[PDB]
Formats: sequence, C-alpha cells, structure tokens
Amino acid sequence: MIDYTAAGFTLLQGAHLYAPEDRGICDVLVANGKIIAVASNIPSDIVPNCTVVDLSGQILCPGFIDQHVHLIGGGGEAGPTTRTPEVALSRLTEAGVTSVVGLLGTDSISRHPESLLAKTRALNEEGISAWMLTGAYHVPSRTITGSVEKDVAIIDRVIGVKCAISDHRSAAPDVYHLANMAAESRVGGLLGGKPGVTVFHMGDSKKALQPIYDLLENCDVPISKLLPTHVNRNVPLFEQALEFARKGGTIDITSSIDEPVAPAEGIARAVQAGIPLARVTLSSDGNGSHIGVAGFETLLETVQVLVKDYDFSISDALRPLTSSVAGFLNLTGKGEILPGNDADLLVMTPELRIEQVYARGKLMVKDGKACVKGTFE
Amino acid sequence: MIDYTAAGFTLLQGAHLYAPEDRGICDVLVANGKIIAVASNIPSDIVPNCTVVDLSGQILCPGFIDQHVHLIGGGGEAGPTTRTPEVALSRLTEAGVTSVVGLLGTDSISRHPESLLAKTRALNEEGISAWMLTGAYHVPSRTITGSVEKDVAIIDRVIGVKCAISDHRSAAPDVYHLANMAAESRVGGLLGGKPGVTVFHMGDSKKALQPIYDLLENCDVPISKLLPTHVNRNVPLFEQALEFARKGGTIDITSSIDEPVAPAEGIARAVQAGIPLARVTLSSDGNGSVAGFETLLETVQVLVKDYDFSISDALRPLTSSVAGFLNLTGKGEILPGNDADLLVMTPELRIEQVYARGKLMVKDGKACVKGTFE
Amino acid sequence: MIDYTAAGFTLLQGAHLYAPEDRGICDVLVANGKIIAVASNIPSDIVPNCTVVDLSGQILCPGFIDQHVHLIGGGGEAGPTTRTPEVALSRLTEAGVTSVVGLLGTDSISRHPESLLAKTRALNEEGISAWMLTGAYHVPSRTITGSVEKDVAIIDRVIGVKCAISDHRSAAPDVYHLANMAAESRVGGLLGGKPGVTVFHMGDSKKALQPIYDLLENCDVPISKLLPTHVNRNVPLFEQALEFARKGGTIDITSSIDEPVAPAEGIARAVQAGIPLARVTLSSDGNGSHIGVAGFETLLETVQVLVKDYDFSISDALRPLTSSVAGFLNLTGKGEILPGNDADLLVMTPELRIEQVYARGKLMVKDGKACVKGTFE
Amino acid sequence: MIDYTAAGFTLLQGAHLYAPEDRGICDVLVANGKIIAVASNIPSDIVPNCTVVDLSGQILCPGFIDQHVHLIGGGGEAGPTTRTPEVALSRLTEAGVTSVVGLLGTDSISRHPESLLAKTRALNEEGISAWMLTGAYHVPSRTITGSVEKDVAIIDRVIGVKCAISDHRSAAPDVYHLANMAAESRVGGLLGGKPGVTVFHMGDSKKALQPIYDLLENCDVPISKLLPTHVNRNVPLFEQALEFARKGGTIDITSSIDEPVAPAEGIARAVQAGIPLARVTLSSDGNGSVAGFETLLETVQVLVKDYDFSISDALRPLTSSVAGFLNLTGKGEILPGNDADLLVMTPELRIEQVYARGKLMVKDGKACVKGTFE
Repeated sequence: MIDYTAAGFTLLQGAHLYAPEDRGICDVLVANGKIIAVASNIPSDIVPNCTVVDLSGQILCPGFIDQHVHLIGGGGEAGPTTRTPEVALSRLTEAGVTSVVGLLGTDSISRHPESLLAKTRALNEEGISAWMLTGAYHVPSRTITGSVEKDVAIIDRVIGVKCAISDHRSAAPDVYHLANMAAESRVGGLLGGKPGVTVFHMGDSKKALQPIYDLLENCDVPISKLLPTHVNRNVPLFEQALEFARKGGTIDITSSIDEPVAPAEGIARAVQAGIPLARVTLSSDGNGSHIGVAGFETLLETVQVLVKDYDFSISDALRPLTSSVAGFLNLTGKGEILPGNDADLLVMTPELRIEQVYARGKLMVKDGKACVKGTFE
Repeated sequence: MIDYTAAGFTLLQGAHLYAPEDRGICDVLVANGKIIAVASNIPSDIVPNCTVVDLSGQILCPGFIDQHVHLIGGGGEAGPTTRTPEVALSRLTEAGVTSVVGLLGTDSISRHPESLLAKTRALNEEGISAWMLTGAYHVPSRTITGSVEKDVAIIDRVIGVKCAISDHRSAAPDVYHLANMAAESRVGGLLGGKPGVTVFHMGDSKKALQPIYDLLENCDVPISKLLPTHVNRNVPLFEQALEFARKGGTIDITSSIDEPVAPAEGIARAVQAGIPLARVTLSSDGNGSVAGFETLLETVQVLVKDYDFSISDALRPLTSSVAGFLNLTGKGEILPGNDADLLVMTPELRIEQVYARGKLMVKDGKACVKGTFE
Repeated sequence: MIDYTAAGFTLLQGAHLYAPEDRGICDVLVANGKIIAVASNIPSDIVPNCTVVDLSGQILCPGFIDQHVHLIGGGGEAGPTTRTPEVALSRLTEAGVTSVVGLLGTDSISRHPESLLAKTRALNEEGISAWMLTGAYHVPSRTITGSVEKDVAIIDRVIGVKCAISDHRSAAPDVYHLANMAAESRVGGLLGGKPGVTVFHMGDSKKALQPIYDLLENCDVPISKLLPTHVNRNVPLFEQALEFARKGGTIDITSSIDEPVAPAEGIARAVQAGIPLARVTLSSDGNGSHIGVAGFETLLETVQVLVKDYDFSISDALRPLTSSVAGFLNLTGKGEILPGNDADLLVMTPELRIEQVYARGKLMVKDGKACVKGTFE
Repeated sequence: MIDYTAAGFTLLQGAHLYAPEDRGICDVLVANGKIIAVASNIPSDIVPNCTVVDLSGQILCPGFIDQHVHLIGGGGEAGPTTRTPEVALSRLTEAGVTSVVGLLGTDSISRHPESLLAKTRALNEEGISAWMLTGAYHVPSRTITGSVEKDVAIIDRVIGVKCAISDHRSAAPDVYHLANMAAESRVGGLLGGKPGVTVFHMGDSKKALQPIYDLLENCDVPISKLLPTHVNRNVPLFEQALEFARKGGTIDITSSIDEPVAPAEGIARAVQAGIPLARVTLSSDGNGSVAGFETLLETVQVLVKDYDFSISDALRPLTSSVAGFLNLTGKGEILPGNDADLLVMTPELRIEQVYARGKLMVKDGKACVKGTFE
C-alpha cells in the first residue's frame, strides 16, 4: 500500500463542539497540525491513514492562550533564593494551555530578554506555541536589540512590551518615557506584523490607571493596544478597569488572585457592566510570585466557576481564555476552531475537566497526564 | 457537502519524477503545503477536495535553492548609480527558485542587514522560503544585534555569516578576526539550530584559499562550515577549490560567471576530479554585478545537453547538495514530510509550472503570483 | 588536654546590661564572634577555654552603628588641598563604632565608588563591619556597574544610594531623575536583600524636604526608605523633619553639627513631638567637612547629654545609635544584644565613657585605646 | 535554665575520621557552623546544649568541593530545547557536595553571569558554600562589570575566569587575548583576595595544551593559576596534562567522562606518573551535557575498591587538593577553625548524613533541607 502517514491525518469525531461558539455534535478533521474540516458527520474513510478517535459524549473546545507567564522563572523580591524555576512544558499543557505569552517581572538584573526568547523557542520546538514581551517592570526597557521599537519589529517571537506602573516595585517612569515606550511597541508592531501591545503591570497605588489615561493624552497610541493586568487586585482599580474597558480598552484579569475580586467574579462583573467579552482576557501570571510558585490551575477553575456558579454558557466562559486573547494579540490561526486554524484543541468531559490536549496536531495530554514533556522534566 | 478545501489538496500525477534521484513515473500528493505521499499511481479520489493535475509526459523535480542573492539589492562599486534594485518575487519563481539565501556584498554603508532581514521576511509571506547571511565583505562584520554569534543565534532568519577574502574590495581581514568570526557563526548556529556557516567571497588574489587554510590552523571550526564562492572566477583559484573539496569541504560555483571556468565546466571538472556532487553547489549571485537567475536553469540544461550529466545528477548542485549544506530541513528533496516546493518541466527541461509550499507560483512559465508592487 | 581555643569562648560577666533594652546585672557568653547566651549568672566553667572577663560595676551595651561616614575621605569644596584623608580603624572603634555605612559627598570626580568599596572591605577584614552607599551628591548617580538598581542588587556591600537635594552643591536633579533613582535603589534592594534605602543630603534651601514629598507623589517608593540627613542644620528644616517622621519616615540627625539645633536637643524634640525613637537615627558625618576634618566623638557625647541633661534613660539614648539604625537598614545581627546576634559590644562606666570595645568577638579597645589598628596606622 | 542553643552545639563522636589524612576514631565538636575541636574522646557534656550524635562504626570526612558546575543551567548546543535546568540544592547535598564553584559553558547568549551570581548567592543562603567563575567559553569574556580583572576584583563571589581552548566551540581566541584574560584574573584575584585562576575548557583539538604553553611565554602569570579541565577527554591530551602537572601545574579531571580515560583511571595514572595528588582535582561538570553528581562519590568508591588507593588519598582530589588550589580558606580539611562541612559515610563509603556549615543537610541519605522550590 501507499504511505500517507506524513499527513498525520486525525479525525476527532462525536464530541459536542465549542469553537468556542456553541456548535452541536460536530466533527474535526486534522491534517498536518491544521484543522482542515469542521462539520457534523465526517466519513471516517474520507482520508487514508486517518487516526480516528471517538470523542463520543465528550466536549471539544479550543486550547487555552495564556498571555502572562514567567517562562524562565520570576520572583526574587525576597532575595536570590526566591528566584523561581523555569516553567515545565507539561505543567502548561495539563492546564489546557496550548499558546502562551512570556514576560519578565520585577527582576531584570538576573533575568534577561535573550533567556526568555530561547525558552520561548524551546516550547515552540517541544510542540506548543510561545511568544514573549520584551522589557520588564523597569522603564526605560532593558531590551534585546537596543530599542523597544526594534525588538517588536525584528525579533520574531516578540509581540510587544511589558512594564509596571502604580506599583512600589516600579521604575518610577514619567508619562514621557511611558508614552515613548508604548509608541515604539506600536510602530514596531506595525513593521513586524505583531500586535505591538503594551502590557501594564498594575500595582496598588491609589493613582490606579492614571498613568495610562495620561499617556493617551500625551500621544496617539490606540487604546486597544494598552492592556492593564491584575486589574482585580483591589476594588477601586477593578472599578476603574471597568471604566477603561468601557472606553474601548481590553482588560486582563489574572486567575492566580482570588481577592478582593475573584477571577470568575471579575469576568462576571465585566459583563454586568456592559463590556463585550471580546475586551476581557484572563491570564494566569504563571510561575511567578512558604513563598510558593504560582501555577496554572486557576484558569480552568475560572471557566468551571463561570459555568457552575454564574450562568455563563460553556461557549462564553471559554472566550476570555480563547477567542478574546487571540483577537487582542492578533494570534492568527488561534483561539478559533474553524478550517485553516491550528489544531490546538482540548478534550474534556461535560463537567469541564481536561482529558486530552492537542497542540498543532500532536497529543500532549493522553489521560489528563502529559504523554509529551520538556527535554529534562 | 462538507468543506475540505482548507487542506488545499493537490495531486501531481503521471510525471517523470526526479527527487532528484531518478524515480520513474511517480505521483505526488500534496496537502497543506506538504508532500504527504510519494508512490506511483495514487487515487485521484484518495482525498476529498483534491485539485488533480495531469502532468503526463512532464518532468517533476524539486525547486531550486539559490544561496547567493542580493535580495535588497547590491552593486554600488562605481558610485550610487550602480546600486542595483531589489529582487522581484516573479523573477525568482520564474527561474525555478523556491528557496533562497539573501546576503549583502561590497556595499555595507547604504545596505543594512535590517533591510535584508525585512526583505527576507517579506518574501516568505509572499510564498517562497527565504533566509539570510549576516555581515558583508567587511570584517569585522556589521551585524544587527552586536555580534555575529548573537545574530546567527537569535535572529530567526540568519543561518550564518558572510565576508570577503583574497579580494581587492575586502577590509583586509587578519587570521584572528577571520577565525573569531567563523567561530561565532558556528557557535551561534548551534544555539539557534542554524548551519552556522561562513561564506567567503573569493577575489582574484594570488593568495586564493590561503586565508581559509590559515583559519583552520588557528581554530577548530569544522571544514564543513567554510564555504568559498566564485571559485570559478580564475583557474588557479578553481584548482585550489577542488583540492579544498577533496578534503571534505564544499565549494560554491557561481552561475553568473562564464569564464575562465563556466558553470557547467565547473560542476563537470569537479566530478572528473572525483568529488562527490554532495560537496558541490551552484549559486547565482543574482541582482549583483545587473545579474539574473536565468543562468541557474541554463547550467542544468547545458549539463544534461552539452556535457554528459544525467538529469538527476545535474539537479543536485542546485538542490539536495545545497539543502544538505545549510541543513535546510525539508527541502531540495521530494519525500513525504518535505515541503511541496516543485518544478514541472518539459522533457527538454523548460520550467512550465512552479510550486512553492503548495501554492502555485508559475502557470505558463510566467509567474501568476507576484510581489506586492511588481 | 583537648584544645577548644578555636571557639574563642569569652564570658562577659557582672555588668549592668543594656541591649539596649534595660536588663539588669546580666551576663553575655560569646563564641565564634557571636552572642550565644544572655542570662544572669552564667557559670564560668560552662564552656572550655572560656576567657572570663569580670565587668563587675561596668555597663555593657551594643556597639555603635554609624550610617554616615566618609571612609575614603571627603571635602575638597575649597580646592584639592581640602581633600580629607581616609578614616582610621581605631578612630572609629575608640568612638564605640562597630558598624559603619560609608558614602561619598560633594566630590565624585576624585572620589570613586570602587574606592569606597575596597575600603569598606578593608575595615571588614580588620575586624569591624562596614557597608556603603553607591552614588554621591551628583544625580544621576555615578555608579559601579552602570545602574543604581544593579549596584544595590549585585554589589554585596552596597545597601542603598546617596544624593543631595536643596543644597547649593547639588546636581540640580528634577523629581524625575530623583524618583527613578530612589526606585532603583528600592528594587535592587529587594533583589539583593538590602535595605535599598535612599539617603538625602539636606542643604539649606528654603524648599527643605519639598523634593522628597514631590517624589512620594511621583512614584511608590515607601516613605520608610527615604532618609533625610543633617535635618538639624536649620530650624525650619528640622521642623519639617519632625512632620516627615510623623508621616512614617525615619529622620537622621548628625552629631557633628551643634547649631541651630544640637544633636541631643534634636533627638529630644523628636520625642516631644511624638515620634517613636525607632524612627530617629543619629549619624556622625565622620571624616568629611583651620578647615578641620570631622571626628566621631560627638556621637557618645550625645548619648551622654541625653542621659545627663535631658532625662532619657541609658536604654533610650542608645537606641538612635543602635537598635534604631539596625532596624532602618535591616542590619541583621546588629544593634541588639540577644542570642544569635554578633558580639559587637562596648564596655563602659556608669558615667558612660568607653573602656572596652568588642567587634565580632575580638577586642578592639583594651583601655580606651585601640589594641587593634589599621594595617598602616 | 539558661538558653545556649544559639550556639547550635553538635558533637560527632566515635567515627573513623579522615580529614582526609587518616586519623583514628576521632571526635569533632562543632559550634556556630565551625569545627571548634578535634581530639579523640570528647565529653558529651563539655559544652551546654550539645546535640550529641553517635557515629560509632561510621566514617567521617570533609564534604566534597565540586569546582565545575553549571549552577543556573547549561547545554543549548543543539537548539533551545537542549538548555539544561538549574541545579537543585538537594541534588548537590545528596552527592556529598558542600562547596561548589559555578560557571557558564558554551551558551553565553541565553545564560548571563548576573544570573549565576544570583544562583550562587541563593545557594549560600540555603546552607552551602558557593562561588563562581566569570566569563564562558567565549573570549574576550562577557563579564558583569566590564573587565575580568574588575569582576574577580570587586564582585564578591567571583574567584577567577573561565574560557575555552582547543575546542570546536570556542571563539577562536589568540594568545594575546588569552594571556591578557588570565593576567586580569590574576591581578583581580590579588585585589580581591581571590585565587584569580583561569579555568580552560579543553576540547578535542590536536593542539591540546599548546595554547596554555603559548600563554606562559607571552606573560608571567604563575603556572599555578592555569587549570585545564576535561583532560581525560582524549588520551593524547591527557598525556600532555600529566606532563603539565609534572611541571607544577594542576589538572582537573571530570568525573562525568568515562572514556577514553575514566575518572578513577585518571587519578590513578597521575599517581603512577608520579604527580603529588596535591596537583590533581576532580570536577563533575554537573548539569552540563544532563550530567549528574553521582560520579563524584563513585570515583572515590571505585578508587578505594577497584584500584588500590586508600580512603584518605582517594578523598584528596575532591577536597584538600581542590581547597588548596582555589585557596578556599577553612574547607576541604577537618581542623579547629575550619568550616563544619562534613560527610558521615558507612564503612563502604555510602553517604548517610551530610553537614554544611553546621546545619544538617542529608539525614537518611536523602536531603532534609531543600531549595525554596523543589
């Protein structure tokens, strides 16, 4: 017989699809890591050596996109001992995360952009999709090529820049160095076909989002490029966060923080405030920070609580972790399960507990446990 | 019905397939820009929406990989007027080029790596496969990030560094600066999963390859990383290149030079010298000088016609040999898994159709896909 | 017999302990430069080759911590002839100083951070404990590694940064370069486990502490990290100094200046103003600046006047020179005579005149005169 | 009663003490992380709150000092996937390592000295003794402060500089750059009270130690500062290392290499060659490649078992020899004053308990003290 295994044909059939839009019992045919067909009842013989897997009674949805993860590690705020380790592949996949954006935090003395980049590429070769934000809390930005504009333009995996404001660990930037910073990420993004976004690490200062509004006054970076994070870290900052989203911005809630505004409660209050889910993202702030290193569970736990204790549909709870993120970061072929896109799907149960995970066509999670891991796990 | 055109299924059937190694009348199933099947006589209905194409009586081989092109332009060796223009996509796809390695030449004052990088990425978006070499004739090299090792390492499209020796347009580099440069390209390559080569532009100096030998003494960079080009520019130098190839090194012959050693005459003499074709590649140095890419296909033709090379062996220096030197995974060879970079030729080797990563570039010998502003 | 001299056992017994908290006739057993026992009536045989020294009728208290000393020298404001010499070990110890923080002043053209560091280490090897502040009057800061954040983070003996404001010898810094400066010392401190404090050299400008309040408005560095010095150099600056301490800051008075507010009068006015002694430090401004080079006597002379002409208890007068300083600079094992801490103690008379001085277990002052000195004294 | 536990008194009694020089059944009194007494039969009540521990029938020797560890990680010589993780505290303490010297290898693009410095300091806080070498295979060296001399001089944990020669992953360094580098490490060391050594990663080049000899001609850096490593990587080179050791220099053998010259086979041949063990140390190159530290204890064991070295002489290359080369005051030797870095072994040399600066690291052969995130 002729050999067609190169195509890596796979037929996910029988599941109740959520792409994330509620579909019904639909099927998904994969070929070469890409979704090439989405329609109910696809013939199992339609293509050669097709690995047909029956997901009858299962839920099929798009893989998670985590845009706030300390891939190479973080912490260090309480001494060099508090420097957390690098994130393990399996730790992500088992959490549903198929796409991830890495950034740096407080420490940019013992943590470097070239280290984040290399790692970002390790994960890519290992099967998932990884990107990174140049810079860190400190402003001006310590970068790779010498300028933020240049990094976001010429370093492929860089899609924007990070920074901290209204935090006692800030670098104390002025509206000038902050506006210039966001402008370079914008321009560079245009030149390199990247989102060119600016992600602000929100602290607890009373000024809250003030630095941002000042920036909008001092330049012409679209409000759709600024992304405040950890918005649910204190009530008045979350209140302001809602007002921000109202004027067109997209806010980012972190699941790793439970008080004084829980993740689920945050996404819920947003809807109640009339913000389209499209402008609401949920990130994990994974591997940063007993002293304890943050994990990626709270993500799925948000989707669950959203469907179980708030009335969000499965389709809606998925958005802030899928379609919303890919949309804000212009992640082509991601967050959506439509023909053409990548095969980043998760197999779950109707109780929303992950069973299988597919990244670009490969099986990362076979039974809720990773069958694929980092080279030294 | 259900929609499967997302997979862009295409079946090239009934052609005399050379991959380059002469197979028979083989069929090639393509899906998502990938060759997913190669076995004679494949069903025209094996896969759903399959664009089936009848290539009966035609030749099918891998597209050419040209590793010496001044993508953003070159020249300038006689004033700013002599600065050649950038390369047009259709120009490449029509000469049967599906993968190319850009680089800079003498002028590295009005030509910068950031621009080349940009042009390389623009080409990849448009349909073909492009990479680039950092630096230029100048040593030490004007890089993007500060060091050659860092460029090759972290700039995704840099596969090695370029430079110029035994030429009257060099920077008069000394063995140490030279050695260090290559070592950085080599180390960088390992860190970036790049071949980490060092391409040497050869001039007409009596010294010829002496600097490349001098380098071997002062460092440990494998000889499989040192690639001299334009070896066919003067006979005394060509002779040495052959001796260099006999030692395990690879040599690059430029199809844009027709004397004293013509391209074909070059690839030919190597075989006679007893050099596995594996260590011989053919580059165009297109858009240099204004050089064109016609001479690549012409060197194949003439090799099969004027000289007595076979279609398969003639193709090698322009495909598999090149692919194996830069470690361009998935190219220069037609097998399941590799990229659907294909060329449909007549029995007389006259490119009719061209495929790049699945997409059809040349329809009637004339590109049907072009750059944004052609 | 077996040899136990390696332990360097020493029993300070019979004295009236002040740790600085008023204890009674307590004893202090040292071993390996560390205090390993504090309790009344410790048996003299308790450990092997214990050098028992009878401090009967004597006062035992913690060694002085001097956080403002020009170790490599200073001055120069009236020409290169006015460049003062380096501080001598014995000059410090004989003043009670067992721990010291070095900084630079007006001159940062002929005075360098690497020189302060080396010296800071000479003193460490010679028996006492020394630290240093990166930078000088001039802002931005001339540093060791290129950034204030990096110095405070990666150069072990650097614990913060120095600067001058409201002074005719300033570098004329703006709230921006001043806030950024304090933020880097803060972050770097976190990363390297250092206080990460910013010490301001107060001048005589009418604006007084204004630059500081502006800084608090332009960033989120805690007010507990800013330290204004020479606060008693003019009445309205000292007045403001009191208000500052009230809002949470810790002020630093310099004993070397007697008018228009004396050291003792300054520490006293502070108490009278309701400031906890914990937020009041006294430094000497030693070796900076006939033209005369400043000395370290005024320190003890403050403790004395505090107990003799104001009613401060011996225990209280010691705080602003011991427990207060160690607390503000998070000097572990210092300022406190409790088990675990270092053996930096002074032997005095009930009239508060130094007799003996111990630094990390060694005897620096045997009879009010140093029995240990700098390699070239 | 009065509280004296601040001194953390501990008495290790009735063990067969090797310091490493074979003493008899000696007792060791520890106080404040310091060995304050070493004389057979010490009172279990000599000092107040004394944690007395019965080590009857057990061996007691100094903890190992491993001077070749990629603390923050290494590798990367085959893409970013091959970048090894950082070292775990328990991993070290379980292999009997109480003092370690971190360093960087080939990758000095995604691995920086500031991180190593940070990891070194984190280790010291956690219980063990750590130092680091500045630079990497690359020459000139990528430092923290701008110059090697300045790094070794003012960065408190840098004791010298590293680099790579006669290897195919070097930076192709020339005698001048090399010499200058070592001279800076040497001068720096004097200014910082550091050994100021220069550790050379040895490759598989025919040249072998020739660069180290070439260096001796062009400068005056004492030969007691030049330390080559991995000398047991190829026999021709090993032979030279021995000749180098016969001239007063020290050689480092990596326990992570088992052919052509195994570790034991290496330490053994040196003795036969008539080299005082003083000039021979054993390193692991742990977390390199992913390399582990088991081979350190295994090289001791095998030395006492397979070969005919005594327990005392076997330990030397892993303690006193190392300590005496880096001038690590107070380590590698059990005497009053020195640090309480101890290893309780069975008669068959199987680490049972481990002590680092007084604190107990390994209880039942398994660390009972770990890094913050293990």
